[PDB]
Amino acid sequence: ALAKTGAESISLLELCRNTNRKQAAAKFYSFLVLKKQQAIELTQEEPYSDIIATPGPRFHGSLEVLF
Amino acid sequence: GFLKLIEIENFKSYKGRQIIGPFQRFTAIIGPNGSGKSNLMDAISFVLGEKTSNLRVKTLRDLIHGAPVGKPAANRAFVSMVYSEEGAEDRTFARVIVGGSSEYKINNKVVQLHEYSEELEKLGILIKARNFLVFQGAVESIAMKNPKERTALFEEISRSGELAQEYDKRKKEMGSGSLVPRGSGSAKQAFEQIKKERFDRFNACFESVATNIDEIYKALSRNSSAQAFLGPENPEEPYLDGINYNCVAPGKRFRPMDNLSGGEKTVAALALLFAIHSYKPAPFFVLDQIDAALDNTNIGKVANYIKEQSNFQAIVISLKEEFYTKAESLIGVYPEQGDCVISKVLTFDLTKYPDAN
Ligand SMILES: Nc1ncnc2c1ncn2[C@@H]1O[C@H](COP(=O)(O)OP(=O)(O)O)[C@@H](O)[C@H]1O
Repeated sequence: ALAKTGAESISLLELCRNTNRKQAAAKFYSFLVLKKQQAIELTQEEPYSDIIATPGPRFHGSLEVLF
Repeated sequence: GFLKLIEIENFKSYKGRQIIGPFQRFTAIIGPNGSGKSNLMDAISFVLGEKTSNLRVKTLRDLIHGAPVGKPAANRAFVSMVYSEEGAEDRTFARVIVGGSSEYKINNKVVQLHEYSEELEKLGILIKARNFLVFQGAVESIAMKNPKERTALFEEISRSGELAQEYDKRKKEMGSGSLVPRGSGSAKQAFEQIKKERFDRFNACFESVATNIDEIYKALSRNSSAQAFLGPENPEEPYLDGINYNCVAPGKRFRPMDNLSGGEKTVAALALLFAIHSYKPAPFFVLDQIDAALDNTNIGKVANYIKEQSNFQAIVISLKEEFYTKAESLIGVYPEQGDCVISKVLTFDLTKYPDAN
């Protein structure tokens, strides 16, 4: 459990590479839910730019699944 | 034309200044419960002239972010719509809360509400008929409305209702209200003339909508066995009584209308909405959770109708991935923590991904 390290940020557009529309939409919606739960912070530089997640102020489990 | 984007500043949960969009021809607004989707619907209504009483507040200043907890974030707020048209410069319509009252602006020039409404009407946006906006929990009521209330909608859109007061006056002057009405001469002719004027105005709109609705209800149903009928209870004076609306669902036997499912009522309501558009086109529709009662088959048929038409733009709020994954882009609403809940948005382009496997 300790060896499941992660990154400083997650790119939504990178996560959605080689996904279909329904899968990509579900990942986008998951970012909204994680933000509501304060599990992540979100930044988007411009409309329709990449959306970048960084760790939020609340812990969250199963983040290796969600990413 | 079309709604290019909305700009919102300190309106309900939308703290700060935020760009909503830009919109594509078919855009869906999505997000978890409590994020601010209903406040965004209110912002659209607000910039399109909605009266304060229909915006879930007692007074206008309560629309400023933070007001419902006694911590208003500013002494002003606004919502602005950027309206675009091929061959024309963008036109910005804004409603600003200043001094506890509304100030209306077109391209940053202050106008009175009368002129604001008149300019919106030239674009196909009718701030009284409001035939371009369907609220959450309301789509079924369009199909099951009282026939007399359907007539009122047609009198507003057709402007026949502007003649109703004079019609009533001349009808009484002719003898209506007496035990034996004795119409003759000038008074009877004056009534017959206003009756004809009201009939002609009403029918110019109604006959167009009634003759186009069947093809649209079929095209929504994507099936030639579906049928839709609009008819006046009073053929001689259609504006005087109700407008009947009956349908035969596709591949089904006839049922009254009230025995239909929520989904079937929804499709019938959309056919009427789009049949009105065929007579007086609106630039965009804002549809709030119209898919609530639709099964997956009807969700696909409705989305395909929008996409094979998006002569209008569609902005939908949806909780159902089966519907929102058919849009070109998503506007995602999320909450930020604070004294009041703050809403912010993200934008995501679905057209970059194959809708397949
Ligand atoms: N003027 C306001 N200032 C701050 N927050 C507001 C204001 N008006 C409404 N809200 C907040 O917006 C929240 C509701 O957002 P809502 O649009 O109903 O979520 P959703 O429709 O996505 O489920 C409430 O917590 C409510 O207090």
